[PDB]
Amino acid sequence: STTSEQSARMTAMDNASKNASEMIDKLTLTFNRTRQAVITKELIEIISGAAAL
Amino acid sequence: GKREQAEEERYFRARAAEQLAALKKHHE
Amino acid sequence: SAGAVRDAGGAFGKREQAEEERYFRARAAEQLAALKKHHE
Amino acid sequence: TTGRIVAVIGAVVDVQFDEGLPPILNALEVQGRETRLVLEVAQHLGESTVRTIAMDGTEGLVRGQKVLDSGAPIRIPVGPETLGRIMNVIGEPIDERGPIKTKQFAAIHAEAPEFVEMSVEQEILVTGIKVVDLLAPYAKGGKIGLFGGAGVGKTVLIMELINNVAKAHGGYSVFAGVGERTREGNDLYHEMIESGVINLKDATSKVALVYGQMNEPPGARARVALTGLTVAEYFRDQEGQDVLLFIDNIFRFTQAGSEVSALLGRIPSAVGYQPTLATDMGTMQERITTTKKGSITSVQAIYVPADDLTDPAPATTFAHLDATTVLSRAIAELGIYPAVDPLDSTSRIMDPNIVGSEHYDVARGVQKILQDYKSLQDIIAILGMDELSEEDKLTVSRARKIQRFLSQPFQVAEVFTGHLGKLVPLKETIKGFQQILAGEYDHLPEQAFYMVGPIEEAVAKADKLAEEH
Amino acid sequence: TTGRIVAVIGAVVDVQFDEGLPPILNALEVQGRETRLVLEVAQHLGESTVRTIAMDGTEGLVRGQKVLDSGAPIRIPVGPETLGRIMNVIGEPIDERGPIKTKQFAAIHAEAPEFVEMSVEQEILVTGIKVVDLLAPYAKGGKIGLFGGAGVGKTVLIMELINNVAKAHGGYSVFAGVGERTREGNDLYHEMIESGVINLKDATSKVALVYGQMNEPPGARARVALTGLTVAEYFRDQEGQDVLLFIDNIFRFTQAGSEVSALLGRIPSAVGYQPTLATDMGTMQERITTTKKGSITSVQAIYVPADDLTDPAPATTFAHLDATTVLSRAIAELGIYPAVDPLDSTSRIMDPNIVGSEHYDVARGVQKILQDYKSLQDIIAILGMDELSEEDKLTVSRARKIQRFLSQPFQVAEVFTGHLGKLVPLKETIKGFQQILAGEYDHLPEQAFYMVGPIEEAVAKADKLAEEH
Amino acid sequence: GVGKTVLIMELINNVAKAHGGYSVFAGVGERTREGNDLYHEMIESGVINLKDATSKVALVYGQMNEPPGARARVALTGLTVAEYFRDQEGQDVLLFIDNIFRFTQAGSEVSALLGRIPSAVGYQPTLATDMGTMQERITTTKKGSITSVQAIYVPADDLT
Amino acid sequence: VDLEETGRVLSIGDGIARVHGLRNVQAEEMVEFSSGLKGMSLNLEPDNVGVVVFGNDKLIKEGDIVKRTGAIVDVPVGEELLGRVVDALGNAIDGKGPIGSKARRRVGLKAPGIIPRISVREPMQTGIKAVDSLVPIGRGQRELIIGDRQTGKTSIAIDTIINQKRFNDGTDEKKKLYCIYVAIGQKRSTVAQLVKRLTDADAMKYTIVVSATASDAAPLQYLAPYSGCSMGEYFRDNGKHALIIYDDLSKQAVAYRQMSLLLRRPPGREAYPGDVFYLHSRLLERAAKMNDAFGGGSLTALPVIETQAGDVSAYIPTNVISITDGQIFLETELFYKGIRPAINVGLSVSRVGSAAQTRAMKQVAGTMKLELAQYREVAAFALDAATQQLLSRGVRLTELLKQGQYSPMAIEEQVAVIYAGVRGYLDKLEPSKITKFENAFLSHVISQHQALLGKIRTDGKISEESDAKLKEIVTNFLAGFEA
Amino acid sequence: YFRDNGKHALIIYDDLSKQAVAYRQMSLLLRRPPGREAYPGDVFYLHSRLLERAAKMNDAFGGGSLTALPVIETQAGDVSAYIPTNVISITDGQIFLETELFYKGIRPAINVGLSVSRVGSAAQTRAM
Amino acid sequence: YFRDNGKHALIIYDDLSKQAVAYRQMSLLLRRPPGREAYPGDVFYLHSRLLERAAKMNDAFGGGSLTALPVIETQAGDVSAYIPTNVISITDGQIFLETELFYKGIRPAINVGLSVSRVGSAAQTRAM
Ligand SMILES: Nc1ncnc2c1ncn2[C@@H]1O[C@H](COP(=O)(O)OP(=O)(O)OP(=O)(O)O)[C@@H](O)[C@H]1O
Ligand SMILES: Nc1ncnc2c1ncn2[C@@H]1O[C@H](COP(=O)(O)OP(=O)(O)O)[C@@H](O)[C@H]1O
Ligand SMILES: Nc1ncnc2c1ncn2[C@@H]1O[C@H](COP(=O)(O)OP(=O)(O)O)[C@@H](O)[C@H]1O
Ligand SMILES: [Mg+2]
Ligand SMILES: [Mg+2]
Ligand SMILES: [Mg+2]
Repeated sequence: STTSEQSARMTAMDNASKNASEMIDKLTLTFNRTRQAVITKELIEIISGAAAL
Repeated sequence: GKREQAEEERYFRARAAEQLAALKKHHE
Repeated sequence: SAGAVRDAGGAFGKREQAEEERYFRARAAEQLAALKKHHE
Repeated sequence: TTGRIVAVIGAVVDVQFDEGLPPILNALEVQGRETRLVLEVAQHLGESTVRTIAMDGTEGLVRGQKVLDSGAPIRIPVGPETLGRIMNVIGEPIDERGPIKTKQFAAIHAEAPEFVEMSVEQEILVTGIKVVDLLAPYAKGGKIGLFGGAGVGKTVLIMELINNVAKAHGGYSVFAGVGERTREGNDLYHEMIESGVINLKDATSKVALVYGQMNEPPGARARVALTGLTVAEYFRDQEGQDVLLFIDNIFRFTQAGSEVSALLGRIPSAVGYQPTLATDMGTMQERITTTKKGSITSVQAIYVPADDLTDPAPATTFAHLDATTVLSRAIAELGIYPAVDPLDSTSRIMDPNIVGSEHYDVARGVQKILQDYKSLQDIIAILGMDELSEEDKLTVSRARKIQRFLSQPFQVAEVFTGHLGKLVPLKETIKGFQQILAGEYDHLPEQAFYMVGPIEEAVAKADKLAEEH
Repeated sequence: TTGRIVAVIGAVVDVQFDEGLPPILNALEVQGRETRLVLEVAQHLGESTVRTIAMDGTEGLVRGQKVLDSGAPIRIPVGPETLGRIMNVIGEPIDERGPIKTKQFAAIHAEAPEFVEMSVEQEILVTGIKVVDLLAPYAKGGKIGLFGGAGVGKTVLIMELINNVAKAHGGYSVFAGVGERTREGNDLYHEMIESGVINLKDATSKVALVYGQMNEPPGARARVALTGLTVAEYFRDQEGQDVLLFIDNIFRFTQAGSEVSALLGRIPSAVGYQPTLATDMGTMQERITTTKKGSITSVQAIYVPADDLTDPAPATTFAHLDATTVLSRAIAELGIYPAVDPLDSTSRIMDPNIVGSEHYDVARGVQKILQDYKSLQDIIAILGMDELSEEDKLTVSRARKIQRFLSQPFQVAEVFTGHLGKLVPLKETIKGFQQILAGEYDHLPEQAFYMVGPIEEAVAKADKLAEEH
Repeated sequence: GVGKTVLIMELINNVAKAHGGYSVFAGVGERTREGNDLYHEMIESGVINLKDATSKVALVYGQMNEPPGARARVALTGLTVAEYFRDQEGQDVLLFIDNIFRFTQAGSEVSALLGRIPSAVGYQPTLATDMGTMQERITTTKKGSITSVQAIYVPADDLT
Repeated sequence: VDLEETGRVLSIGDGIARVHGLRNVQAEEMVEFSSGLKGMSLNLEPDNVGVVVFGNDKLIKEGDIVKRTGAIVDVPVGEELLGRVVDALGNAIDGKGPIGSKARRRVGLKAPGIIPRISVREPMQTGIKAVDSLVPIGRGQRELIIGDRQTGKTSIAIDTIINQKRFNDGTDEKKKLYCIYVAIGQKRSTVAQLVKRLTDADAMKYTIVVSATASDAAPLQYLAPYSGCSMGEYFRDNGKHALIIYDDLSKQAVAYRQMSLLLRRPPGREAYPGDVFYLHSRLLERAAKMNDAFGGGSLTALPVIETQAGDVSAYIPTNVISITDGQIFLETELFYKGIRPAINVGLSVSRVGSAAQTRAMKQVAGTMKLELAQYREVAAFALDAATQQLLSRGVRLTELLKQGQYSPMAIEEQVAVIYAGVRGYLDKLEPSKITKFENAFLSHVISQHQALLGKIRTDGKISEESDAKLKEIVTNFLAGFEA
Repeated sequence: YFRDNGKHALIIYDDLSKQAVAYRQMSLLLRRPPGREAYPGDVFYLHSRLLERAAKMNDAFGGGSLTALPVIETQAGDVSAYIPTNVISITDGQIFLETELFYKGIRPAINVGLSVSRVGSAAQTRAM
Repeated sequence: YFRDNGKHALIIYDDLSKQAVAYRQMSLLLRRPPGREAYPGDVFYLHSRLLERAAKMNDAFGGGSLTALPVIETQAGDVSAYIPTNVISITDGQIFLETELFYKGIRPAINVGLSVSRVGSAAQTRAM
């Protein structure tokens, strides 16, 4: 039973790290999409402001 | 996460097979 | 960064806060019993 | 009085007059053109000059070209003769069947019904769709809104509702093709001639078609929504009929407005939209409503830019709707059709007083277990199902069966899906989901619930799957 | 000299002078008004015309209305007559207690003290609060900052310091209601009469009052901090004595500027703020400091929009402060009051040479265990408390007890909590947390340390909790 | 710390030794220090020779210290030198641009100063055309070719 | 002929008239066009006057004559508006003739200063169990109702208005509260249902309705909350008390943005003007509690904000939260579950929980606040047998916080229903049966045990005798309920 | 020319992404309100009027047809971006292509789940 | 001055973050075109030309030197922000400081993993 749980916990935590790695990859893409959108939106406000002067 | 859906769908596919086994043996 | 899980405020953060609260509730009961023993 | 064109930049055109300057909203006939071009006055720039918006392409226009004033807005034909005929933004027939002969006309612009003219009677409308009737049921003489991203299933859903509701309903109907596929206009036109709701030889048509599709310029697409709206007003007011308005897609009205607001010389608002986004929609949407005399049940398809509901265009429409139907892509990509989000779609008639205490209690029960199932996704992702509690496994199991039971085969989807379409009654829907929540089908598999009508056919489908040995 | 108004748009007003043109930062008296309306010059547009900002509502103003140049900036009453009296941004009284007959006046705009006038005499100031005096103790004759989001306890924190420090302080004090609730201004004025810091029948008033709440326009709120600190300059310069300068809220100075930045003709900066942020803050901030002649000990409440410390307004203010007290919402939602972040609030005087080695070593020891406690929380989220080692379980136990011992009930906030207020001495705080880190309160529960004064009351509360259980 | 300059000099050396074509290095918007390091490393290696006329490299520099307009068109200056060896002498030329991102932001800086409404992520409206008119010149003609090794600095590790 | 008191339209587009002339016109002055439409002079420029149009601007052509009213924008006020439904300007729109107002208050008056005000003392009873207990609203206070679309925001305001029938029908003069519902943006059909609802509940006779719907122009939607505030200040100053509901300030800001942008004023954050904080701050500040010297009356405000996807950190939401005295965070998560009203207890606060609560309510509410607070810490689970029953209490109490629409309870009745849960008569009972339990329990107590409810109202607390009576009623009822 | 004269033609726009960037340049240089990703308001109209010209004419109008195969470039598989969703809302279905399947060796790398053809099911040989 | 007379110098800019804010304010009030985060177009060039002047001269040009230690204030440890990335890309290495390491006890709180010195590794005593 001791050797069974250590082999299972090894693979269980291995899956947890690999499942976490996939969520980080997809969130990193969503992060970079939202990163660019904020940079573009904030800049359009400044251009909108300058034109109205 | 895609592997969240992978693990969940795997679990419930196995349990779906168990439920179909009990369902067929009860049907007989 | 350190303590980034609870800063997010999700499933793991709230379940971690609840875990600590439970553990230290039990230990608070045991310690109050220790105060009963020392007083008596 | 004659007017001279002084500036032309895209859809916007500036016309100057010597005497008799036309007011705002009035249509202007541009002379010296092969096809009938129409300019609607928008602003008064000053110095006897007015800014206008063209209802067709502005190519070929020269500065100094004469422009006559009609003395009124865009007036169109309205009556029983508009049924079974295809109209454009400026009233003309675009089906090659001669002119639309009517004894009265009506302008596309008009004030919304006054406060005293509003109605109070809120009656339920049974669709047949399980996810709809249980969670966010529609109402008769209300305002239904079908939100959805690019290709989630709005044009299929609207056609299902037309196939079910508009067929079995003793009253007239209106379809407004606003800025969508012209191919879909051709498909709808022939499909309705085939069924019988439209008739070429006889005068027994139920539907009135109005089209200003995505091949049209922004001036047409911005005003064609009002053209089809005005047809429904006639049947409501002067006849007192129960009308069914079908606008696909209403977003294009606002999108077209954004394209012209730039050229009208306005300062842009958030996300590049027009500053008059709420008011232009307000004056339009308020006309689509049930008055004391007549009644209109509007089903409006709403596009969602980049799957973002926080976008100004869809965000503003929510207030103008009684019942909402939020179609999600994540739900559609899983195979669950129709992809109606059960924790996003809402309705105002969803109340124990109206739908009943048993309906409301079962409605919240579905949403409760779906919310609990969604709350444990982070835990299942990293740790797994084995790390969850024994009682939590039961809540996750039923939610997935509830998710799959919310799906339903469609009548119009038969052509490509293959499976026969289902039409589930109200009482059978509430009974079906209530048994799953109570735990009367926990022994059965999930795939038995996927794509079935009532709960009875789900149990029979499980026995079919039981015969893989 | 005469000057007629040529344009009025919102708070901004343009005045055209015929010959005598006024300098920038000059008070202009608008004639033909029921209430007084001061206009301050900001820019020179050219063609003998200037742009101004209104200190009150601009409704009623007409083009061609006469405006006279005072020949100087906004000058206000200064002296002992201002003590126990409320006044406007312009200088007039608004407590219905007649005119403030001062023998000498002072302009709200003035050049800040030079580099040569700066002092470097660092000395600790004991307030009474444990989390403050331990981790980020204030400097006697220094600049104190109280950062916090919406409803995290900024007003309760600053009002406690007025109640605690001003009584022990043998001198004068000043309070500035800059763009905050007038309800709070009502609550403060009455309770200071009850405590006796502002006497009515005789002239023995300690505290002075200036107000310009969020009911006022931007131009008013943008100049209240300047009006407030100008009073403190008189009590610093003329009278060779110490002085306290409480401000709430100083964020509204920078906010009010951005409300008129667009109308003044400026291209907007990042996050909607004006480009003149650091300079407009700089000319104001460095005036509030200790010269070699006097000594201002300011306490500035700083609003943090959406709990965003990276926001331009609060972020720029950090450079102007010696001691800071950063308030966190996450700490407030637990019940820890005052919700002071121990791993963020710091001070320049926190040094073993300045406040002794015993004070420094204990304070750092508290911040060490609390920082390591954050790292263990990430491990506990996956494993749990039970799977941890014997060493790590004790670290968490000591950390949770220290967190709760940092909390404290205030005398000003009795109705909120229910318990009576406390005031812990200096050496009690250093020795109190030292005993916890040493491991001399492992047997006691963490609940006994929540909301108490010194370490003695934590032991005394443990006796009550034992007998009740 | 990866033998970047060593790789560059070898490609310069081998293409000259095998295919018989000279090389061009275009320093665009990087450090002048690095230009000094590369210049002397090339002399110690042999690709540049001060004593005799057997040098295989033609250097063109316009670094951080120079203004946006100068940095914007350095790659064009170096490219034109490579165009000579291709068009006139009919060689297989080897061009180097370091860094190509500096050419981009220089173009973004020039467009901003001229008074143009910035595109997505603050870049210039003419991002594609400015890159297009430069890159399309680097090709294989019927007379010869120019193969370009361009150093790319991806900002914020974001390929999108 | 005349250009002093008269003007001509240079340009007109998007409801913004640029008028040549009008030299003697004041800032924020109302002006009449030749067609009959009115307008407001906001932008005074050297060569023109920027005038916003109140209503459709199709009739306003170029070169139209623009007269002067010679007075700042104002609206009719008094007690005659109680019962009638009006627009932003204060005209009748319910087809019941023209109402006769005595006075006319200004729309943009300054809020009362520091001296006239006094701390809040008397309570503002909403009649909602969750509100009056945990988030107690006092008279003169400003309490924010924030949340997403379709999360029971307007429903809270309606139940508050219907609850005042208990006080207004009685003889006690000070306890009366006149209501004022301001509608900004929302469509007419929705507003027509609200009036129909208030009419059926006999609520309209002491309520005023200011309707500025989507069909109306932006200036009317912009002005409507200020017009309603002035109508409420009539009561505030003259001894009486009033209640106002801005539903909603988010749709007001959108109109103000449109109005501002078309006047060529430069944009700010999310295209909004620079002074959008000033817009809502000066409006809300006017709601206050006047002292005995100036009158003793008050004005209670209830602003509404629509958050997008639960983003309270957005621009306009963060502004209003800092203004108001407290806020009530409504959430979709709780709303979908079944918890209606979906008031988040942990996040929502009143900041005046003492005088705003009655002494009777303070006993049961204070203990309920503690138990729910301890429960939410140890919530994410469903073991220790001691804290096993603690998790039950929280679920039992949370089911009592549920409340059906259009049924506001009295202060004495709310104490009775909490008494069962707080003392532990629902611990053994199943969570699903509590709605059925409270339904029968409340109807039973009101029917027969009237004197017990009366004694709590008389004494103003839970006396030892009254405590003993409830102890025997709930036990006998519980035994009858189960068996 | 083929469509109207009773003949059939195929057209391939490779790609409309690069066209939109070129039109964005024209719009930003003209100084007009930029929306999502700095694109103008009529960037949808740009592609919509182009694609609808591809059609199937009846026997009355010659019986010819024009078939369109437009191309779009996504960034890191962002299917729900601004310009891609516009062309998805115009066209009669789409063919998604995965970077994973392509790198793994599966070519053509067609995403079976997301790729759909609406009107193509009708115009297909019964043998298939 | 020291560099060009055979002497060594050390300059410390504390800090270049606030310099950009002042430069931004100055340009915007002159009505020069704005750019990303409201900074002017040449905000990179601001620090680049400043830092480039810091150098090490050979024997032929005096043999002096000017060492530059610029300072940047990050927001929440974000090294990938606009202004920081510009200055990071100019310098010959950086010394990153974390708030986490400071409170844990590590003072000076120098992140050894991220902090690097490319050029200075050679310029060091052999004893070290
Ligand atoms: N306590 C409740 N019990 C039953 N139903 C409720 C309750 N509260 C709200 N509802 C239902 O929720 C619906 C929406 O509530 P409400 O009218 O407050 O919307 P809102 O949040 O104000 O937003 P909007 O007015 O934009 O829809 C109502 O139609 C009502 O039937
Ligand atoms: N009820 C449904 N069942 C199965 N598939 C559906 C259903 N509704 C829509 N779809 C799928 O979605 C696709 C697009 O539908 P459509 O209504 O054209 O979306 P949209 O109108 O949002 O562009 C169809 O090709 C169809 O395969
Ligand atoms: N010392 C404290 N003890 C208990 N509660 C507090 C304390 N300080 C603030 N609060 C809570 O916060 C609210 C007051 O916060 P306030 O000082 O107004 O913050 P802000 O000034 O940032 O708006 C009260 O409702 C109270 O419950
Ligand atoms: Mg569609
Ligand atoms: Mg405060
Ligand atoms: Mg509402």
